[PDB]
Amino acid sequence: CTMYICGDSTECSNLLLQYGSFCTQLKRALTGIAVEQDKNTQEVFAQVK
Amino acid sequence: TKCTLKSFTVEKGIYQTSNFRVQPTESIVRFPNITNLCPFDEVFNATRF
Repeated sequence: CTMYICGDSTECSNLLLQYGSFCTQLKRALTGIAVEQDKNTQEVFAQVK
Repeated sequence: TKCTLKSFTVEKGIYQTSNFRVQPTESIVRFPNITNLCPFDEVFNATRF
């Protein structure tokens, strides 16, 4: 968000933290998807010790 | 890491925390050579508009 929502502007970033945790959730939600893709490949292929 | 995760004991693993952004060296202002004073100041000196 600090780069996408605001163009690395210290004035805009102050307004972004004013909105609370609408960007910690998206970072966390996308992180769950990222670790999920690496897990999905494990069951499909990593079946042999 | 223990700041963004909001605790004192972080578990083993990787954690996305922030981003690395360099900062500008100097400031550049580029304008056309022309700097002819503008004749709309003479409008202020006028009486009948």
